[PDB]
Amino acid sequence: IIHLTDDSFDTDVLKADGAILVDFWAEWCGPCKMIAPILDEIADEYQGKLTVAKLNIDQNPGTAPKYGIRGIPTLLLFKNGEVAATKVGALSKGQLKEFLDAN
Amino acid sequence: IIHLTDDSFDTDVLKADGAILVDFWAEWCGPCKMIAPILDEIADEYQGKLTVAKLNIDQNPGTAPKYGIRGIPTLLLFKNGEVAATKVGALSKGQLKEFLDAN
Amino acid sequence: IIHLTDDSFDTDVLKADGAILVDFWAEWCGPCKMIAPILDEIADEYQGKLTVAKLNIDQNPGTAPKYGIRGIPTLLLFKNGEVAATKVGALSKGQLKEFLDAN
Amino acid sequence: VNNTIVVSIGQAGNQIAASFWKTVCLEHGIDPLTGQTAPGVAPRGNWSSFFSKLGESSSGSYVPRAIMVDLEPSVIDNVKATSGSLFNPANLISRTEGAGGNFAVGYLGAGREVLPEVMSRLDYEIDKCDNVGGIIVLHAIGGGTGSGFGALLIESLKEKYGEIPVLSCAVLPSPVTEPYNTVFALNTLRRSADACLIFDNEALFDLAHRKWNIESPTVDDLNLLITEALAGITASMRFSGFLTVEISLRELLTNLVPQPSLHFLMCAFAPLTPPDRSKFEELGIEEMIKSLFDNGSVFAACSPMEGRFLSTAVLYRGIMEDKPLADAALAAMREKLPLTIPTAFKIGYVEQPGISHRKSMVLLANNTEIARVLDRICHNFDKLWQRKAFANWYLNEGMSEEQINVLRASAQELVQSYQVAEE
Amino acid sequence: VNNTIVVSIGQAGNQIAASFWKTVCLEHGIDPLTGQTAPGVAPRGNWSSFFSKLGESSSGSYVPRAIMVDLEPSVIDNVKATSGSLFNPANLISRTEGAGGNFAVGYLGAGREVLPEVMSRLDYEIDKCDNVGGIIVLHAIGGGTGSGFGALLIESLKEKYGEIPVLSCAVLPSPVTEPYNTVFALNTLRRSADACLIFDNEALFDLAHRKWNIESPTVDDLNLLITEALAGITASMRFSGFLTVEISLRELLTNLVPQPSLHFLMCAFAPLTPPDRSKFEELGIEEMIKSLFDNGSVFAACSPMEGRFLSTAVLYRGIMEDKPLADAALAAMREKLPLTIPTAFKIGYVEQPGISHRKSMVLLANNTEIARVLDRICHNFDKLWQRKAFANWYLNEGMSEEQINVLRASAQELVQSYQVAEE
Amino acid sequence: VNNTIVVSIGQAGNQIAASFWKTVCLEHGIDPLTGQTAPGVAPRGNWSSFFSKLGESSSGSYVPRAIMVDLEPSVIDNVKATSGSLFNPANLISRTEGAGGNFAVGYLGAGREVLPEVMSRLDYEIDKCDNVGGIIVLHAIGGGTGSGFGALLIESLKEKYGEIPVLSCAVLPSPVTEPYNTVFALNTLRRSADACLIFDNEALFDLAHRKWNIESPTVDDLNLLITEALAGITASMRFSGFLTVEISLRELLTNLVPQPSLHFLMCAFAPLTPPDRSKFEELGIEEMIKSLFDNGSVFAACSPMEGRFLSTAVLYRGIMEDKPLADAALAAMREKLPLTIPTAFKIGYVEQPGISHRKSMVLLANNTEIARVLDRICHNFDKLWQRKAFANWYLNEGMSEEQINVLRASAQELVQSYQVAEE
Ligand SMILES: Nc1nc2c(ncn2[C@@H]2O[C@H](COP(=O)(O)OP(=O)(O)OP(=O)(O)O)[C@@H](O)[C@H]2O)c(=O)[nH]1
Ligand SMILES: Nc1nc2c(ncn2[C@@H]2O[C@H](COP(=O)(O)OP(=O)(O)OP(=O)(O)O)[C@@H](O)[C@H]2O)c(=O)[nH]1
Ligand SMILES: Nc1nc2c(ncn2[C@@H]2O[C@H](COP(=O)(O)OP(=O)(O)OP(=O)(O)O)[C@@H](O)[C@H]2O)c(=O)[nH]1
Repeated sequence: IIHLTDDSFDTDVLKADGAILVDFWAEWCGPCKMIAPILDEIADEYQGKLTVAKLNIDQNPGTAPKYGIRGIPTLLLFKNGEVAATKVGALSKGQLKEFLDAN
Repeated sequence: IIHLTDDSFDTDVLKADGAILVDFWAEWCGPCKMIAPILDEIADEYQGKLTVAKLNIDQNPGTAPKYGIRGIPTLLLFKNGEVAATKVGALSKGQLKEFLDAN
Repeated sequence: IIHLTDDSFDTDVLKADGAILVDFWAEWCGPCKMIAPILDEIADEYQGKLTVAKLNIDQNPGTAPKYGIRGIPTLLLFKNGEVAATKVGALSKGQLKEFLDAN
Repeated sequence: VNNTIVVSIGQAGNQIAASFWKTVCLEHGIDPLTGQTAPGVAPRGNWSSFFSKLGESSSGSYVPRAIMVDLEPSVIDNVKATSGSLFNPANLISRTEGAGGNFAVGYLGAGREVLPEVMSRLDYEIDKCDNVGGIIVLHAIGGGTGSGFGALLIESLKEKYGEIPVLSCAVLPSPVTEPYNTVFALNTLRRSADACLIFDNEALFDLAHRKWNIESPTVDDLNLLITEALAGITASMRFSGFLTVEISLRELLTNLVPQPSLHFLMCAFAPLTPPDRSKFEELGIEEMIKSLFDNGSVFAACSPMEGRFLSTAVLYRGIMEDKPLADAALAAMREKLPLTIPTAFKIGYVEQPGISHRKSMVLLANNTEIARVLDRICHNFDKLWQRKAFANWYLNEGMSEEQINVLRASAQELVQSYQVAEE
Repeated sequence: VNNTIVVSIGQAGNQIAASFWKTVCLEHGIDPLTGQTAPGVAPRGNWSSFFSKLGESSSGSYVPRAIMVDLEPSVIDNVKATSGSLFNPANLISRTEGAGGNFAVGYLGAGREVLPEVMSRLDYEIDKCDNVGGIIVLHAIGGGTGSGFGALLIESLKEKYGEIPVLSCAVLPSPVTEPYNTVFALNTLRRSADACLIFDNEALFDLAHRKWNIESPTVDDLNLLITEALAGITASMRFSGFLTVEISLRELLTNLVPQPSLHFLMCAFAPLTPPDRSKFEELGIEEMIKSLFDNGSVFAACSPMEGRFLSTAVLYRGIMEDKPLADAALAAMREKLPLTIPTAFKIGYVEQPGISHRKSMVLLANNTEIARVLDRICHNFDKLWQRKAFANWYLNEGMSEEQINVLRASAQELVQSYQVAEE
Repeated sequence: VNNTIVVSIGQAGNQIAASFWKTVCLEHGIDPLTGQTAPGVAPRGNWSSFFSKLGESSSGSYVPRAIMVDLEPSVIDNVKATSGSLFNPANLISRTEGAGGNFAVGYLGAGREVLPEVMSRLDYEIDKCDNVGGIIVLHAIGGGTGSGFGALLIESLKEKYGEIPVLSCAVLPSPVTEPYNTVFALNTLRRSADACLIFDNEALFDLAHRKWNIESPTVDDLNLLITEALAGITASMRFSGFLTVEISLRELLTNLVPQPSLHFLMCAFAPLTPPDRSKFEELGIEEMIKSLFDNGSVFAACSPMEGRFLSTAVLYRGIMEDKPLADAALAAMREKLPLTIPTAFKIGYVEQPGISHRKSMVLLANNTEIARVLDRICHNFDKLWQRKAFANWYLNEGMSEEQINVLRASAQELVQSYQVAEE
């Protein structure tokens, strides 16, 4: 489980080798808590293939506005320093996979 | 597309060799207009096997009463000078075929 | 069709060799009449395998209370002098069989 | 589109035939007393399978592809009395004597005399078919016409036409010389019929008494049961539609008969609800399918579940309220059946209901418990033949003593075939 | 996940190709003028089957795995004018002359000159595939580029790559030298294509006039019909989902082609409702399935029901309102079809609707009535060749008189194959 | 109706056995502390498959067809403490020493001493069966009793009874001498078991921690997962009904095992919802089926989707809200699975739900990724055997050094079998 700050985003996400999934979230977001246990399973089954990161938008208000986030939870797939795909809202552990499989 | 009058019915329909389907109809009949494009397709797919005729009951009020027509549209199948079968009301291009296939 | 009294229960049901099905019933019971024609079919198809008996609880009030009957119709399966299984209420001729097949 | 000719022989045959044709007319909207339809209207369904058209549409007629043969004239006289101008008068053939319950009279005696006329009517019916798909022979085998001439005609049919499927629907006597005639007829039904569907009078009697409350059931009651089953089996051949699974007699027997030596069939029907309540009381799909496969529903005094199924067809018709449920149920039955020889499990569907039930089913099975019905018969035959009961009846009629031993042995060869299929 | 490359040759080919790619972009949410998606979003579905990704996600692009070849430059110029930065400019190959409706120019003349460039682009596309599952060749065979170079390139494709499935989608001329070019192309389509799906311009014309009320139908109208069918056939390869039955070109042709000598296919589509009403007027499943199997719905001027089906696939996509009904209907069709050579009846389902219908179906069939379409062609060829109409056109171009007899005989060998399959 | 005997060996085996029998009692309405039912009532379902009746209905009892064997007495003592008068006291066999985690003690030492008693109880149970359909052996193979005596008894079972199907359900250790015992047991499970279903403790641990939030999972937690799967697999054998697809152990293994050399199975369960919410939170069919086929749901530390399926059974039970949806889903899975050796895809349905879920599914698969689990084991064995870690433990106990090489090679022959099946 990788926690991020605004200061660490550059190195952790953008300068990163290999694919990375970022969960922009908050404590006061019902649906965000819903997928917290789901995201842990993917951190196992996509070992080496993916790294899973989290950014809490309350304590780090600087990053989300840069990416045009419309709400939370927002899953962002990064490859180099680039957004590959986007998932908005809480979802099944199965729809998440089909999303990861194709990109 | 064969148009009929009361005067032409005898030769065109009754003295006719081979099977013939007559559509008694009117302009002020919703359902009659519904099957006008349908009847054209059958005029193609049943070449030699059938001839398709139309009689507008307003301008030719003399014929329908002779055949006990209860309303429009009425499809009448003739072989010699005889009514083989009867279809009342607008229908699918498929139900029309199953009707033509059996008789 | 075997009718029983309180006096005949001992010999007919309890001292009996082989399996026996007892229908506790009444005339004023709707559902009891419902299965009267059903019970006749089983008396045929389970020849030797089963004997089918009836006890009318109005004219023989002594027996049902001994077996903890909660209502009618009640089917009781006896083997020796022992209740093998219990069916309460009117049922299909098919559910009755699956009940008889298993016990 | 396939044509079927129905030939009925003897009392039972013709009385059943009359009931069958009346029902089929009603299903197709054909006037059962005149062969006509209302002015301008054609019959429903694929009417030409069982009917031919005579003349113009005005004064014309729809004529059952039917031939009725008897020696005694009472039954065919009755048909003429009750059926207006439905039949072709040339197709109702009778003589004067009955066969007096003597198979040999029908096969060798008076039966041989009627054959050229009957065969000539077959010729005419056959040739006036676009494509003949089968011949159904309706008869009882406990008497002497249905059995003797039934035997004679099926043999004759197969020699002259060969390839045409011939199905016998044969009524069996219920526990007189009936056991003798049954056994003699069985030989031909074994060797020459492409298939034989039995209707066991013993079972029919019970069902009518049991399920229907008839203290003294008549032959009319028994014929109701047969007629429903016949209507239901023939529905695949007589209707078409978006969901209607069209099935020929050819395709049906192909699926029901795994070897030529195992071609005896039994059938069950559902609902067996009394006609008294027919449309007011309905079974759901569950109870209906359940009943269809119940030992108490088969038109044979025996228990198909205690034997083995060689093959099976479920022929459904009418309303389908819940197709996922029916498929789930049939799949479950398919995995529950005692099996042998590899099996078939065919499902047919016809949209058109019959005239008495919103939905109904016929189960046809090739099952080894038919051996029981047949065994019952042979035990009665042996009981009389051991002491030569009415033996002179048949001896003085052209059969030889040793040749009836051959036919008792022939039927035994068929009863052993089904016993071997079980183990 | 399988990759497909689509090669389009000549006027018809490329105009259809452009319409196909625009539709596929719209299905996947890819901007059809730029190959881009909205900021941050990926395309829907399995986009990589028909597209490759160029560069980063910011300024990057999704590029049709497409090559377009012509001799005359007008059509490819038009593609450049209407399609922004969608295509790889290196994959749009043209010259200067047209082939003047001369097959021999495309196969032996100017066509041979374009081949190394076209083949080199194929190399590049092939190698940049994770797993290549097939090549689709889009072309008309009445002209000289699609026919000649189409013939040349399929032959070339099979020699160099061998195992890769190659499907031809070939447009046939409607009743000039068109009958000559068709026949010459057919030889290669018979011997070298793994399968060939015909699109009969005669049928397309009729459907557009009849079903859609277009007095003077244009090629744009005809291409709508083709595009829908192509989108629909390729949907099994371009989408995934909980209910989506994924089917490769390999699996599809395997099921549709029972012998290498019988690999010509026809197709039907439903609904053929006019675009005018497309979303406002819907057919129910009943009418839709009914229509799909109707003689008036096939993209071939002939009647599949009067012939025999060797094989069949029904490819459904979009909303499924009533799956028990659709299964009941398809089962009924399956038992109604005239059959041969053992048959296959495959059913595919894709959740994703196309862009114009909430639900749609494509029927692909290997049916013997394709012989009729082919017969029509050969009769026209023979009518000109009997009197050597434009014969010098082809003689002065490298073909010999006896070798075109070989190709007329070659096509005859294919027409006799399908006639033999019927009886 | 088929009878099953369940033999449980060692700690894990017996603790799982106790949990299994308690659950099965509850499913059948049998008092799990006394073997009794309420006054007058019979158990639900086909109880006689797994239970026999003792005596009259008044003071009588329903007795698990069960035998429990251990060397150490703690676990069987605990069973006696928690299970009233459920078991036959004569069927709970123990001694005094544990096998100290030594396979050789169980196979050659103290194990040989217990065998005549255990075999004699098998005799008695077998003979009191109307028709014995299989024996299930419940055991862990990381210790010395389950592994050693488990090996001894399966071998013994097959020599004496031959034709009776024997299924092993074997628990594998999670990454001491466990790798040694596993490998030694595997030989017998390879050669003598008709099939072996693995339960990988590593996967069970993860699921309990992951899906259920248990920081420190206990063996009780792991046994819940196993018990559900065992209840679910045995439901086809323990119930009947209008829609219930009855399936014997024979029929099941026949469909799951394509060759005797490939008889190792894995299983998945759904829903894996935490017991905490079990009846309050339900999955729909979609999510449920989706989950069933997910890599994170298998009771094996590996990924079935990255390997190939040789065979598959989906065993559904309980409420069916939407059968068209479930059939559509399973059909889609069937076309999505990586395949080899021809495959089977069997679907079972049982009406009766288990005690904790309104509907549940078990997936049994013969899949080649079982090689990964097995590989993990062999790498640990080799890591110890390369340096002869606890080798004297086994050498001083009757095994010879070269004969354990044979067993390491034997297991390698099985791991190569599944690797060959993949490519
Ligand atoms: N189910 C049914 N059975 C019948 C019917 N009529 C007669 N039977 C039975 O058929 C057997 C007698 O055969 P029949 O058909 O009456 O004799 P036949 O060949 O027509 O005439 P003869 O040779 O002259 O006696 C007996 O078992 C009767 O019980 C009937 O209408 N329905
Ligand atoms: N359905 C359809 N048919 C077309 C289209 N364009 C041309 N055709 C038909 O295709 C045939 C002519 O083939 P073309 O593709 O135009 O000729 P070409 O090989 O591309 O070019 P040249 O060899 O230079 O003549 C004729 O039968 C036309 O009716 C189109 O866009 N759609
Ligand atoms: N899933 C599960 N695993 C268990 C359970 N009990 C023990 N194990 C595992 O089983 C393995 C040890 O095998 P045991 O059955 O305990 O040993 P044994 O043959 O019974 O007894 P000894 O030979 O005397 O040691 C280890 O991998 C344990 O983690 C249990 O209740 N459930």
